[PDB]
Amino acid sequence: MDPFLVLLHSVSSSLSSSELTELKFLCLGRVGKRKLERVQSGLDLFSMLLEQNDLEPGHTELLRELLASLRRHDLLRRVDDFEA
Amino acid sequence: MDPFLVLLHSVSSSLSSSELTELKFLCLGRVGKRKLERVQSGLDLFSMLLEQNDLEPGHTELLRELLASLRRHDLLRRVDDFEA
Amino acid sequence: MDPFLVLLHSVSSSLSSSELTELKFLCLGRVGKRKLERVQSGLDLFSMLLEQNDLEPGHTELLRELLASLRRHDLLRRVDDFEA
Amino acid sequence: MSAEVIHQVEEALDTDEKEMLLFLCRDVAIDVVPPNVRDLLDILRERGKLSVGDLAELLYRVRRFDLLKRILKMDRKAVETHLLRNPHLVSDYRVLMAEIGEDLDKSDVSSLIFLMKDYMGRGKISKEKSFLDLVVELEKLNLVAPDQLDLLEKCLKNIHRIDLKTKIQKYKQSV
Amino acid sequence: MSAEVIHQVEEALDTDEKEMLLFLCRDVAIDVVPPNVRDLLDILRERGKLSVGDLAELLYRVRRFDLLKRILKMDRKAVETHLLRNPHLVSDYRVLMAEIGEDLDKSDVSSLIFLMKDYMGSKEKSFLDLVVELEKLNLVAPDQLDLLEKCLKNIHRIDLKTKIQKYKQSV
Amino acid sequence: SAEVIHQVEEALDTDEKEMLLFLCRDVDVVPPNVRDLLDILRERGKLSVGDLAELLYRVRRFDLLKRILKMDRKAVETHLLRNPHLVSDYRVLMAEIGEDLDKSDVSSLIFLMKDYMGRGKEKSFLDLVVELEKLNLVAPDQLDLLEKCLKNIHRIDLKTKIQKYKQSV
Amino acid sequence: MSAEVIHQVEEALDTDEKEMLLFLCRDVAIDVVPPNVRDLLDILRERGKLSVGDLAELLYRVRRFDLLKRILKMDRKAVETHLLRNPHLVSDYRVLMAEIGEDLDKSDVSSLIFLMKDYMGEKSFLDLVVELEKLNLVAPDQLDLLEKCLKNIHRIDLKTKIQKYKQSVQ
Amino acid sequence: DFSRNLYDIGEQLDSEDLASLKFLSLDYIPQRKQEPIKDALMLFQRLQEKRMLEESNLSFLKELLFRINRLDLLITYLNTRKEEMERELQTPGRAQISAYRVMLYQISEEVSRSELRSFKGGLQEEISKCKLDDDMNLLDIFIEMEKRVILGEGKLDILKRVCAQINKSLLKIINDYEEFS
Amino acid sequence: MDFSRNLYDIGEQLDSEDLASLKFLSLDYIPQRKQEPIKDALMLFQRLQEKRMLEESNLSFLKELLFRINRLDLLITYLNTRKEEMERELQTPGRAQISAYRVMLYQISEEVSRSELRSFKGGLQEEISKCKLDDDMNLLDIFIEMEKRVILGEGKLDILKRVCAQINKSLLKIINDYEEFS
Amino acid sequence: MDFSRNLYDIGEQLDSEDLASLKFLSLDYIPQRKQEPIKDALMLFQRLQEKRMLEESNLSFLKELLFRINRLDLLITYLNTRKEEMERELQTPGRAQISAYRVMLYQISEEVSRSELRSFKGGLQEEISKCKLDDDMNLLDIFIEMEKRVILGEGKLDILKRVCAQINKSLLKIINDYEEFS
Repeated sequence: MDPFLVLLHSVSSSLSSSELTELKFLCLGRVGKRKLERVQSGLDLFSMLLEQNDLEPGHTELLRELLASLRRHDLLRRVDDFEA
Repeated sequence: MDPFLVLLHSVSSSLSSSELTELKFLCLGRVGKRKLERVQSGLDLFSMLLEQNDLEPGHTELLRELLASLRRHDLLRRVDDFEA
Repeated sequence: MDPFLVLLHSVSSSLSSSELTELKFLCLGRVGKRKLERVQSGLDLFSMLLEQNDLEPGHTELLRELLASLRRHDLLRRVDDFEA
Repeated sequence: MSAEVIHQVEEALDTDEKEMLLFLCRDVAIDVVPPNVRDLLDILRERGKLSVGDLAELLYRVRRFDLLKRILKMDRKAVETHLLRNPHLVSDYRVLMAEIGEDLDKSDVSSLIFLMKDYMGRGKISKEKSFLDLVVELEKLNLVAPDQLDLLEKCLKNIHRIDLKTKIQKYKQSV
Repeated sequence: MSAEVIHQVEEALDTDEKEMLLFLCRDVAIDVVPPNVRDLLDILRERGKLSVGDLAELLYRVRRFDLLKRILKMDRKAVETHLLRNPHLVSDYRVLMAEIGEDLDKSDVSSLIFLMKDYMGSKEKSFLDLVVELEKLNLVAPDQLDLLEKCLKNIHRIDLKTKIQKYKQSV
Repeated sequence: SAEVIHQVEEALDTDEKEMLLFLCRDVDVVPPNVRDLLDILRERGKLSVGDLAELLYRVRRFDLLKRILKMDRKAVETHLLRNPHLVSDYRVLMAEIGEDLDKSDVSSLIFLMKDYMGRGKEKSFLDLVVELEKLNLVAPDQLDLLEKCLKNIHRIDLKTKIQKYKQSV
Repeated sequence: MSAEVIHQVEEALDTDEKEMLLFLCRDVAIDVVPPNVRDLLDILRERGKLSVGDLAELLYRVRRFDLLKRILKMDRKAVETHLLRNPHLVSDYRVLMAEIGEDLDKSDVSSLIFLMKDYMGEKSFLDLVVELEKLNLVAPDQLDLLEKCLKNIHRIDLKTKIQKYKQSVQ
Repeated sequence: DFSRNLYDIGEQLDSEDLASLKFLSLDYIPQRKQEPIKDALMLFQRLQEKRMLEESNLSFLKELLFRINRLDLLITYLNTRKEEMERELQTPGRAQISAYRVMLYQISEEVSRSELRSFKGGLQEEISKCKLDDDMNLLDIFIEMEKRVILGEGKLDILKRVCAQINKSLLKIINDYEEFS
Repeated sequence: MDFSRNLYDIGEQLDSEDLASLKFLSLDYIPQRKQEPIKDALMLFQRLQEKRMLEESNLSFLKELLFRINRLDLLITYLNTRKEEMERELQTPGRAQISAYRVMLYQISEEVSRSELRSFKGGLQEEISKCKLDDDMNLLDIFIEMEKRVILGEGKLDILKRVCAQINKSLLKIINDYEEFS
Repeated sequence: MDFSRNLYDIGEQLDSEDLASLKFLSLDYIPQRKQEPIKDALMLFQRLQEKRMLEESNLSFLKELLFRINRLDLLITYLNTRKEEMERELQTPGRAQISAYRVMLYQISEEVSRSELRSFKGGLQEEISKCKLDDDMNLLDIFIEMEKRVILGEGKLDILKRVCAQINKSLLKIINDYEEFS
């Protein structure tokens, strides 16, 4: 939904380039190499993930564990507060 | 969120610049010079080594041998704890 | 070869700043000043020397000859055991 | 079923996946070559070779599972069962070629076309290409075939990509 | 050995290869200038010059081997032996020109036309059209190849000059 | 004021001529030449400078209105209120809609409408309204099929225009 | 000389070549205007104006030396010498017009059409020239309306050609 | 003496300026007639057709050239100054172009490439993926939004919210336009 | 002797940056609409050939252009002209087909480093505010953009001096040397 | 098929600095315009193949290039040539396809330190006049720029001698050796 999209955009807008390539490597298996080659922003990678419907408001645990692996507890807390 | 991928990420996150340079020199036999020119973090080197199939989750003797030279017992402990 | 590279790393790991400067002064004849300018470790010098083919896995007499100027018989015995 | 769903599917695909779909559909419609996706879908609908199951299988192969629920109101389980209980619309050789082409970036297609510059032309590869176009060009020259893959395997091994060689070995062992 | 394989041949070939086929068949149809490929093939069939061997040779020149394996059910070695024994229809001059035009990219044809503007009068103008225009003015002929060789040598492309000299040494 | 018809028709365009023919379709074989309309209107007595001015204002060629008829937009607009019955407003609405679709939109429309239409081909939007009238499904009162087909190609402002016209009358 | 030669010549030409030849033969076709180039050739043959030298002249004026060598067994030098000795059927004004029209671009000719539409009441330069001649604005003796128009479009090169022709004829 | 001046003006407008003028002339030129336009001369002739641009009346062209912020052509050929143009445009009765197009064009100017990608990445629900194409200009996105009656004169909510999500500066322009209106 | 061959050899020695500089220097004699599709020196040479400014008999413009971008190698390798001859020819008044304004702007563009470039771009916001803040804009493009909005002109040089004085001082010397002519 | 594999594997073992050195060493056989898009050894190999100087049976130029930049492991591993075998071939006249001027310039380039580079820039700044004051440019770019302005010509070496003598002495030794060769 629109709140989900704006939340995704907000969380993507606050990622560093080092964290960006870290996330790009972290999702090597799910997405092919060619698609990851042309990714320049976190929002684009999020849309690519959503294309396979593994990431969605009905099941967002993957994003939770991704943020946990990123060691960014603030973003995880914001995501948890989103549905509340 | 593959366990092998997250373990490789955690291992690469704890390296330093001098250790990375030493690792780059050590793996000069397999990886070419031009490819090794552009690496900046151990994550890229691990991803590149994943292509030659010498470093795979099934057999991780190469990682143990590489970490033995660096004399980092904590990372070797993490590696052997991952298998169990 | 892998044993040759690991031996070279091991022997380069025990060098010091004064030893590095002495080795650079001794080896200044082989290569230009620019090639010997930004070298900061013995490992970099060994990587540089591997280009000119003067240091090869088949014959390592130049390595022991260079190390003899440093009066480090332990490294000489280590390389002798390696080539055995 | 109708043309409305075909139009909706056509307008929901970017230019990248259109080429993938065209390459995937070459085996089914080999009499003529369609320029765009709309013409190809219209031809298969008119010939009667296109149905709900065929579109579901194509969307499963192109890895766009969301459109299956959004348009066809189906999940991955339904298309998986349909593939299990029905003959394949596309030969496994085509999907293997697509899977290989998915993992090759722009920095490796240049190496491939440089290595295989002798067999094919030089002015044809000057324009920006992708691995699918190179496969098409090789198939025109009768170098790569569903039952003949030694040359491609050797070429992939020469660029030091062992995993794709293992994938080719797995496919050949399957057949 | 029927009249429908011609339609399949027309359908399979794209316009990019159809232009090369038209250029290759230009010399034999010295009095007719068909706009399409289907009518040219029909003219060849009616004249009687077109045959199974002729069609196989023509499709082999365009480098479309899948059509030989599919429609004519012939291999490359069989058609090569046929060419070696049965004298060819299209001259070596035309196939040499096609080979030369294949390797010239878009950035070099513009330089060539700029150089040769003094002899005649990123728009898509392929080398085949330029060589046809030069043939119109009676400058490039299987007897006279000095101009093309000199122009190719003057734009830093020497392997094509080697190809031209090899062709000259052949005759 | 009699031979100026040739001057008027010689300054028009092919698509402009097609739009003019579609507008005059309300009033048999379609005459490509306007002289048949000239004779028919002169026999009817309907032909007038005002009618030609109204037609030119409809087809949006004000330069010819000033050059030939020596009148501005204000004069023809005022004369319109006298009796705006030369062309039905349905035709005007159809022409206005047809002036707002590019090649891609008309291609999508013809592809969608080919579902239950026989394979007659390159044509414009104004060349399909005539086909639908031949099938007699776009009536001046009901346009449900047209609106349904138009909503699918994601053009909602024209749907609102249809709704406004329908509610106006 | 014979019907089959001219038939082959008409068959081997191109539509642009046919249109250029039809324009170039406007001066001699003042009495009758053949819509088709074959009709024009037949009219020339019936009046005796279609000779070997004349046919060589027309073929040389359209730059088709391949047909000259393949049919008439003549080269450029022979037909040039014949032109030097024998009188020219078509005035060089038409040759100049054709040469100017062969070099202008489609965008350039569109801009020229836009500029010159004020005087007059898709279209190639030859069409513009013949339509202007129908309106009697440009003639083989007056060329200011063409020289100034060409200078206005920043193509000053062809002004040199026009002035060279004007000086040469006088 | 007049057509030559128009040709000179039309010989110094590149593709970007042509697209900007084409967008600015959407109300007075229907969409169908806009596609064949490929140069300034065609647009000038088409505007001449609708009798709103003649030798005697040059106001529309003057303000159109002033809107895209190209005063060089105003001062050189048309022989006018910026101050008098501003004074004329200050009068509410001499503005042929509505404030909607001006506001959208200013928003288009203020957005860079990264912000353009940000816009393209936050509206997948509205516009189809095929219509995005990852290379369309911002004006094309705006006209596509206008087609689906998503962004009207009275409907500025979605533009405002995507602005607030992307950039604060564009909100200033939007709200000052609203305050003026 | 082949004029076309010499022109092609001259054009083969110029990269993209020199091509952009050549395009900017000759902006007066070719309008911007014709200047959009120029991607290599051959098209520019043809465009100059159209306007009777470059031909076999008259080479007085190509030599000046190659001299202004300091490509003195081509002036002697192909056109067979020494530096002193060109300097003497340009010294004589009436033979300078390019106004001093363009060459002055080009010299200011050449005499600015990357840090000075970014400082100039940052300081330009005082008057023209900001159109778009992408750093990819070269100094020549920025100069053209400022010239479009009559911010900077032949008689209007106050903005350039004001911005330049905040960065360097030799630019003021160049501007004063140019002003000495008036 | 073997030759293409050998060329690709050789090109896979060349970094950016070696690519720049190879590009500089072959300015004579590659025009300036065609050299800008080159970003890897493969494009350079293709360009050399086009000129018909690197063929399956003609490998002399590749050996010379790999020997000039002092990379002998590649020579012994793939082309199977030792140092002495190549040295004897290069010693005899007539087989050297690289001008002694270019190799002398490269040898001077190798033996210059960073502080010496800064002093080198400072010494001859009187002519360039602060156009290349940025310190991120290596010596090869400076040499190319000096070649553009006909300062450092084949027969014009006074500037180089003066600057090198002002900076150091070994550079003058190399220059004198090159002069003695001629």
